[PDB]
Amino acid sequence: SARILVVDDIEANVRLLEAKLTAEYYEVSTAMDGPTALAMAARDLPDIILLDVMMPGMDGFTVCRKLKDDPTTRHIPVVLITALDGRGDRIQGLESGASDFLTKPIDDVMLFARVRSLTRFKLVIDELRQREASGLDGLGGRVLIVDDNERQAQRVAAELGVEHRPVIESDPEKAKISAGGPVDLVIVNAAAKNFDGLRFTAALRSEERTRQLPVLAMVDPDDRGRMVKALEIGVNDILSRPIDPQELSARVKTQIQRKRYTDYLRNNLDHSLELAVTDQLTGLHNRRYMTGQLDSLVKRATLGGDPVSALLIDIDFFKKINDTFGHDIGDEVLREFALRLASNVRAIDLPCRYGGEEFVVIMPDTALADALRIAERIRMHVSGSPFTVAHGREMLNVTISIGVSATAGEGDTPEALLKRADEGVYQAKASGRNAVVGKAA
Amino acid sequence: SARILVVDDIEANVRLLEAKLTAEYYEVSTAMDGPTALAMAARDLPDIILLDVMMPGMDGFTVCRKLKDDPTTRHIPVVLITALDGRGDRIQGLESGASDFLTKPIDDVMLFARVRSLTRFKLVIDELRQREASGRRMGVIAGAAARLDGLGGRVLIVDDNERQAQRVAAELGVEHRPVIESDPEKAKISAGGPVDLVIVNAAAKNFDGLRFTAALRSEERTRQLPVLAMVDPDDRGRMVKALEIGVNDILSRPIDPQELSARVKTQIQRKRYTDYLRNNLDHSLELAVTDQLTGLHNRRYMTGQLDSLVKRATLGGDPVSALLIDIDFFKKINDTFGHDIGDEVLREFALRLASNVRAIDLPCRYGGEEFVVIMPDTALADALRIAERIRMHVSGSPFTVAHGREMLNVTISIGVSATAGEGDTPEALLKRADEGVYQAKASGRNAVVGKAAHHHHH
Ligand SMILES: Nc1nc2c(ncn2[C@@H]2O[C@@H]3COP(=O)(O)O[C@H]4[C@@H](O)[C@H](n5cnc6c(=O)[nH]c(N)nc65)O[C@@H]4COP(=O)(O)O[C@H]3[C@H]2O)c(=O)[nH]1
Ligand SMILES: Nc1nc2c(ncn2[C@@H]2O[C@@H]3COP(=O)(O)O[C@H]4[C@@H](O)[C@H](n5cnc6c(=O)[nH]c(N)nc65)O[C@@H]4COP(=O)(O)O[C@H]3[C@H]2O)c(=O)[nH]1
Ligand SMILES: Nc1nc2c(ncn2[C@@H]2O[C@@H]3COP(=O)(O)O[C@H]4[C@@H](O)[C@H](n5cnc6c(=O)[nH]c(N)nc65)O[C@@H]4COP(=O)(O)O[C@H]3[C@H]2O)c(=O)[nH]1
Ligand SMILES: Nc1nc2c(ncn2[C@@H]2O[C@@H]3COP(=O)(O)O[C@H]4[C@@H](O)[C@H](n5cnc6c(=O)[nH]c(N)nc65)O[C@@H]4COP(=O)(O)O[C@H]3[C@H]2O)c(=O)[nH]1
Ligand SMILES: Nc1nc2c(ncn2[C@@H]2O[C@@H]3COP(=O)(O)O[C@H]4[C@@H](O)[C@H](n5cnc6c(=O)[nH]c(N)nc65)O[C@@H]4COP(=O)(O)O[C@H]3[C@H]2O)c(=O)[nH]1
Ligand code: BEF
Ligand code: BEF
Ligand SMILES: [Mg+2]
Ligand SMILES: [Mg+2]
Ligand SMILES: [Mg+2]
Repeated sequence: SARILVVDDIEANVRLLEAKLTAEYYEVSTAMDGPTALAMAARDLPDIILLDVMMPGMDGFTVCRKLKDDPTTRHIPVVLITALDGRGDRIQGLESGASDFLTKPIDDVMLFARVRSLTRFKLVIDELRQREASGLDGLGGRVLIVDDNERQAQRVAAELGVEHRPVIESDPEKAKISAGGPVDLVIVNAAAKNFDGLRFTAALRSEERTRQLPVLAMVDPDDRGRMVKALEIGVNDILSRPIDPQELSARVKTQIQRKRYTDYLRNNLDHSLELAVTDQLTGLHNRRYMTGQLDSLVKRATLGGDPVSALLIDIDFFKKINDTFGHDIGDEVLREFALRLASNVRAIDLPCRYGGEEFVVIMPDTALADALRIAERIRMHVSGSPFTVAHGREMLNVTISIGVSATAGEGDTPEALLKRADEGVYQAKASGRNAVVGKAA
Repeated sequence: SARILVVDDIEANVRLLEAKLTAEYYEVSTAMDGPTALAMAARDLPDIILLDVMMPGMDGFTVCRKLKDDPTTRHIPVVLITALDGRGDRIQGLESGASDFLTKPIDDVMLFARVRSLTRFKLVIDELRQREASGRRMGVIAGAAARLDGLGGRVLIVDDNERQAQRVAAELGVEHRPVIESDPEKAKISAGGPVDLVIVNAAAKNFDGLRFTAALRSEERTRQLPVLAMVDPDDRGRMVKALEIGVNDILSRPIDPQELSARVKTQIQRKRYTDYLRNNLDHSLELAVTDQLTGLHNRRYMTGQLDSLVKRATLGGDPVSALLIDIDFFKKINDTFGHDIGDEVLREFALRLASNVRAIDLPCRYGGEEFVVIMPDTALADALRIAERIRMHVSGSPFTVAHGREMLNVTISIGVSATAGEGDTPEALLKRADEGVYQAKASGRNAVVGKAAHHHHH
């Protein structure tokens, strides 16, 4: 279910861990030193890396620094597994970019809960990296604090305050609202006294708008069953009470960093979508592009200047087509119709794919009368000679219903102009169909 | 951590189920009949629906049909939970689109394993839906997933027991294209090709069905491939394990053929649904008519439009003007600061151009360092004025570069032209602008030069 790379200088250690992991059905690979481990990671792209710290030559903290400083491996979660228990070493570990730091001998139940947690988050990131494939820092950023322990809430807020923008909130009902705004990370108290920390977190995950929002849980270290539960409901990371400030800073950074990379992918994918100007099926311009143009045209119209007209065209009985002859022939009806349209209207006009079975034509410098004439021309055109696709199907007979509209001086808006044409379409369909109906103020 | 909608006509049943579910931290909502249930689902978009079958009025099978026939709710996995145990009813349930069919009183351990399984798949499909739905709302993506089905479909049967694989392949034969494979080592290879679904024998004798499935999930190339496990029904712990390693659906031995059909249909339709989303988000990113770097229209599109505009002009009708803009010393830039910053100069310039010109105008990337603006219904005087305006904008304030850390001065030279009588052509128009540009660069640079058409004395 995941490819895990195990690194450790004592073979007894590697063999043991390998056994436990392959017993839960992971594909395990191994390495006995730093250089080898870097090479394997670069080459094989494991889902997770489990890493000893003390080793001859290159040690785990360097290996781990190097993993994060290379763009290829940067995304791979690292877990340090080490005989070291000192706090100094723990902090050096997390500061150097590790997702967690586990002291030998490890709790198996915990390790698995944690591996499962990391693979669950890695699903969404990996699919985004694929989508981008077809075509950053952790300081600053706003951190909401949901604790009803005033004093402990204040130290967390004090510590974060130096490099971030912390905000406290004890009322959980309000914390659901604030969570919905521009928040980068939520810190929750799992051991709260006036509400259930985990339940509140579950609520955020369940809700669509906040499901990707990172959550960091403060948990009682002597309560394993509740930590496991937290990882299972969807917590990004766990902090033990009492709260180490340095550890806290390091884990917050890490999460805000990974969060920002995932928004960076989501934002690049939206940006590219925004540049795309055509409709793929039909090769006309898309709705987005038309509305952008319609906005500038209508504005210029209202400030005195060229009136603009709009035609809204809806293909009649377009389902019966798709139902009877299948969607493949439906796509052909739309493709042909698109070409008839484009070629029966001047090049300064702007024909586009508005919706599933709807098309819009924008006619600059055109008042309502000319627009009704243009529409009637187009109508007769589709109803006048059959479609090439209906040739051998004695069942097709493609007609359209058209709604026409024109700007009405200052005060008017694109939304009102398209809504007026929708009233036209509506009226054309109630008359019988295959009809043009205009609609003034 | 998931929103679950529970539907049942006996309140005792709803309360109990609600309790179990809220106790494992799901957000639970409820409904006492069909109509209400349809309404809530349409409105709240639950992650999962748990559904009684026998209810006064509209029953669960109809409710479930309607859920699948509506595009809004189509994607929600439905689990039927029912006092009915008859095989007929089970098959009618799966054929109407349900993900599973559980007979009361339900095994809780199984229910939870199953809910967790569904929420885990729904993460990737949900993210792709979310990107797509954004795309449709923003006005780029169109499409109709209603054209998706689960028939046809290449089914890879990975079984050791030859006799069972043949009975399986026998039954799939009329609606699909099945292919048997007993060597697991080879089945890993075949899995990598054009396969729509893998059927594995969990109770195999010469290899570990589950292990083999884990191997597919582990490997990046096959991780989304649907897998369907044949499992011993009297072994719950191995079913749960199966769902946990990532099996899409479970079939009990001995294999009911109709159940087999129904469930295979569902899994293929699902796989196809996912591919449809991936391919929308990909195909929409392709770039027919615009320039990739700048986002302006490309030369091909411009000339097509410039032909129709100019023709209409020559037959009496609106004059058209053209601006031809050439960035000054654009090599020295590329040479000094590298082509990466050269690309940023063009990208910024493109945005200064597009925003200082009316929407009815048509700005485009003409050549390497050249741009053209087409101005319908515009004579030469107004075009010269527009040109001068644009010039002063680029020269008037410096350009940001090197990650917003360096400032750079950029001038342009512009050539201006306008249609001129019944024998004019686009070719002639652009060549008149070329002369403009050449003259502007000779004068010094950073200048606008217009050129009118001239007939000879005779
Ligand atoms: N009827 C009318 N509408 C007006 C007038 N002034 C502004 N608008 C409208 O408001 C938008 C913004 O004007 P801008 O800020 O000057 O930004 C303008 C301006 O920078 C430039 N531009 C367009 N036409 C002219 C012009 O005739 N003279 C000058 N100097 N600049 C123009 O292009 C930009 C965008 O033009 P648009 O896309 O059309 O979008 C224009 C236009 O729709 C006006 O006097 N009459
Ligand atoms: N943007 C835009 N406006 C349109 C369109 N169709 C008609 N109009 C407007 O409607 C007016 C009258 O069109 P008409 O009644 O067909 O009477 C038209 C038509 O009979 C003829 N005509 C002009 N261009 C063409 C053409 O390309 N093809 C044909 N067959 N006749 C044309 O000249 C007459 C007067 O032309 P105009 O003075 O331009 O005045 C035209 C024009 O302003 C169109 O597709 N796009
Ligand atoms: N997010 C999302 N929403 C969806 C999807 N499919 C349908 N819908 C929504 O449900 C409405 C009806 O879909 P339909 O039953 O397929 O009935 C549709 C369909 O039969 C047809 N249509 C729309 N797009 C296409 C297309 O690309 N090709 C063909 N052949 N037909 C299309 O026109 C009818 C009306 O389409 P719309 O006006 O778009 O109105 C659509 C749309 O808003 C989808 O895949 N994703
Ligand atoms: N009844 C009518 N139909 C109109 C009108 N305007 C546009 N159309 C229709 O839309 C088509 C495209 O016009 P175009 O793209 O500007 O490309 C046009 C245009 O550039 C030119 N053209 C044709 N007739 C005239 C005309 O009367 N005056 C002018 N100035 N140009 C014309 O030839 C091209 C093709 O003309 P068509 O073969 O007629 O094909 C015309 C015509 O079928 C109009 O005012 N009335
Ligand atoms: N297609 C196109 N044509 C352009 C453009 N810029 C100027 N023109 C043409 O040049 C004429 C006078 O432009 P002006 O010297 O800016 O003198 C303009 C200008 O001072 C002002 N104006 C109109 N719209 C705008 C605007 O959007 N922004 C600004 N800043 N001024 C505007 O009103 C005056 C009269 O404007 P018009 O009567 O429209 O007459 C305009 C128009 O036909 C352009 O970007 N695209
Ligand atoms: F050698 Be490891 F750091 F336990
Ligand atoms: F009423 Be349900 F079908 F058990
Ligand atoms: Mg060691
Ligand atoms: Mg539609
Ligand atoms: Mg009942």
